[PDB]
Amino acid sequence: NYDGTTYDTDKDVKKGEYLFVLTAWYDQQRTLDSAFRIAKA
Amino acid sequence: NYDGTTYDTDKDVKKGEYLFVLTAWYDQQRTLDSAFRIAKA
Amino acid sequence: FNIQELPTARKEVFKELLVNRELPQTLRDVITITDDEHVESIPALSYIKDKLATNGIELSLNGSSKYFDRREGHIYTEVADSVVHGSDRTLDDLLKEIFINECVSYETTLLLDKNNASGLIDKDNQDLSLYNQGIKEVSNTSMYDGIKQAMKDIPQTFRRKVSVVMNTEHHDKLIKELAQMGLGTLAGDLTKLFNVSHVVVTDDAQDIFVGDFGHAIYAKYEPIMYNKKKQALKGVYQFALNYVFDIKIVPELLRIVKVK
Amino acid sequence: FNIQELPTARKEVFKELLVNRELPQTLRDVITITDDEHVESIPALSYIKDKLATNGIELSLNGSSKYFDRREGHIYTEVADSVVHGSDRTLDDLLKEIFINECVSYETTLLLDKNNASGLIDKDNQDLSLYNQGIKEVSNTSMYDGIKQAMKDIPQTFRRKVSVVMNTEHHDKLIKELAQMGLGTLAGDLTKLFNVSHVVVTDDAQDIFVGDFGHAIYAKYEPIMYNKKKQALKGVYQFALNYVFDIKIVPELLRIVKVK
Repeated sequence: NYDGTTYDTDKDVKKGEYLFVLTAWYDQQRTLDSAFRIAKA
Repeated sequence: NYDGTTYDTDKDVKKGEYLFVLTAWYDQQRTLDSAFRIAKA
Repeated sequence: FNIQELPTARKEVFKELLVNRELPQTLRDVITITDDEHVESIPALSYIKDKLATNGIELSLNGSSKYFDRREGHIYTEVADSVVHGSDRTLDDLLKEIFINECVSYETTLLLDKNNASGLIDKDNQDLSLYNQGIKEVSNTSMYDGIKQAMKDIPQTFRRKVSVVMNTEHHDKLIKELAQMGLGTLAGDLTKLFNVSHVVVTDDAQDIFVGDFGHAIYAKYEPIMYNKKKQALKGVYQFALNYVFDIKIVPELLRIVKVK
Repeated sequence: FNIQELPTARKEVFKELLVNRELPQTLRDVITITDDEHVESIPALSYIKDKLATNGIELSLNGSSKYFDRREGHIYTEVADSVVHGSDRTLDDLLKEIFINECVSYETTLLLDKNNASGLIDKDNQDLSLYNQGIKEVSNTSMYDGIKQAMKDIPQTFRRKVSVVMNTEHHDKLIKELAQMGLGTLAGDLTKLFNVSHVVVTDDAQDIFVGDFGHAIYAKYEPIMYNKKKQALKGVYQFALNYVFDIKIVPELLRIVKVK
């Protein structure tokens, strides 16, 4: 799930750069644990 | 008294905070200091 | 898209700003500069080397690939507070007092300093020390007699245009050595004493130089951007300029001096 | 209500009146001044301290709360008689001869005098003596050698702009010390002898000063009122002006000298 995003711009005068940042929030999860198993030697 | 005010917004991008800041100027003085007293025991 | 170019009509304000001769004590009095984008190599090189070739001397490629390269320059300041910006005139004259002083001083560090190809000067700006460039020395006990020997090993074609640089600690000297041998009145008129043009004296220089600095130390500056920003916590702005520069040397016309 | 404001169009006559450089022998030749109401603090302070911070030195707040304060100034005269006022031109030139002389002289007393933070100078105007400000001393037997030591402990960034002040009793000296060591011809051209700009000589000063007075001794004046009155018993008027002034110091750039 990606719930929302926000994008904005500015300058960093000391180094000259522009930043062009992006921030957002998300979650991921396994509905059940008997669904996803692991192998191993 | 208060001379005059200054108000401006600001955004720090790297952290996400919005900043609202105020600055003005002032002074306060008493006309005569003999008119006032302190009680004590 | 958001970014806006600096208006060209505002640029030429800064072109004459970067290059300026108004200050008293700098090599900018004597060296060649410009602001033209098109020029790619020292313009006069051809007329030089053939005239040198008339003599036994001719050029060793001490500078590789004569075509220039683009080296960066950067400025930064912080105005004290908007009260300075609340007015107009004192602001505008304050900035020009700064840049000229900073730009002029910065090229001067790269050339004359004893930093000698390390330390404070960035390693990106590290070849261009004249000590590091490979000039031959002259030596003599008497400094007066010393530099006659060095003005005169110059090719006689370009001897007519030559200029000497000197430290004040050296300036106090020769007027003493003269007085003992006389010519005190002549002293204080160095240009007459040694036929030269544009004698210079400063303090950042550590050792004496001679040579036609008009043709040797060609350079050029070119601006890029001028930025401006408010900072709200403090009352300050953040002004700054960044540009590009580059410079060249012809050490054969120059000679260093070193007295004992 | 009766009171009438001074017309603004008449004020700027007095703004250029308070500040004037036309006179021969004053520190007004070298120091910074202005007449702008808006400015609240030394304009260049930011560019200074960071450059000083390049060196190990940096500022101690010898002046508290950089924002200016309003100190008062007052003038008073009595014209001899209306016969002077019966005419026009000789009147007008007489006044300007007075004020400039009085205003200029008064700030000069506060700075240089041996009154040293007491006595004739009001206790309200009692910090601003340079002796009272806390500058460090330099000492040497030879005054010629003495001040080389003091020009040279200055930060090399602002060494290019420096100016020396001197008393005539000191002026007669060094030309004697030179003659014994030679350079008599050079003597009489002090600016050449010590690389400096704007050397000054007066008589009110008691001891030798060195430092970049262009950036250190910023000041400002502002007029308030000009009054006029008839006095009928005598034939006299009562002219007077009162204004406001204030001033600042940066002692790190300055150095006092004291020879033995």
